[PDB]
Amino acid sequence: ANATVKMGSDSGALVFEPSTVTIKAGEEVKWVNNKLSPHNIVFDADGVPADTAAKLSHKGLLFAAGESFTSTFTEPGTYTYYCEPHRGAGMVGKVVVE
Amino acid sequence: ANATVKMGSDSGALVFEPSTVTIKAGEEVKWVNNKLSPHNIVFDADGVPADTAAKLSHKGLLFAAGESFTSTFTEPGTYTYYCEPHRGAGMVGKVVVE
Ligand SMILES: [Cu+2]
Ligand SMILES: [Cu+2]
Repeated sequence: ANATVKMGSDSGALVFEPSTVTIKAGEEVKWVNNKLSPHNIVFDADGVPADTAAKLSHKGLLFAAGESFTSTFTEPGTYTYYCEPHRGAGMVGKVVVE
Repeated sequence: ANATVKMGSDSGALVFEPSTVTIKAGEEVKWVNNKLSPHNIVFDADGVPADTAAKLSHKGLLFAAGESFTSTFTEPGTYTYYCEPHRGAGMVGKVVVE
């Protein structure tokens, strides 16, 4: 089903919650800015086509709570991503499209 | 309701079809690359906050048919936009959020 991922947990941690989501090809994932802004979504290119990873990324930073970004995943695969400003804190995620 | 806008008409014209869509605040619009690529979505900032217009834009160019971009409009207003490479051809659109 379509998935919603919180950027910054309710418990106040620099994480994507849930960190791993599984969807069906053709579905979308919406990231909603929650706590400890700012955040962004950058997909790494290992295991998936470099250009697809780029098209799925949203490099602009989100500041206000409730702001969101949506990406539609039409091709099956394992897409790992991260929040640039919080990479050191380990704010990483994964989307499995089947 | 959620709206889908074709970038490049079935009749083979450099236009957004439908050029004007009306949605309810909170809903989203999905632009799907159809014909005469490439295309992108850039919202102009007159009548709406400059930063909101930027957050709604998708500057990257789409080439393959079926590729898409999604933007969620949570704030009411009239958002006019255009396709950068086809501005001269008059490829412009409008989203009315109520
Ligand atoms: Cu972050
Ligand atoms: Cu165009």
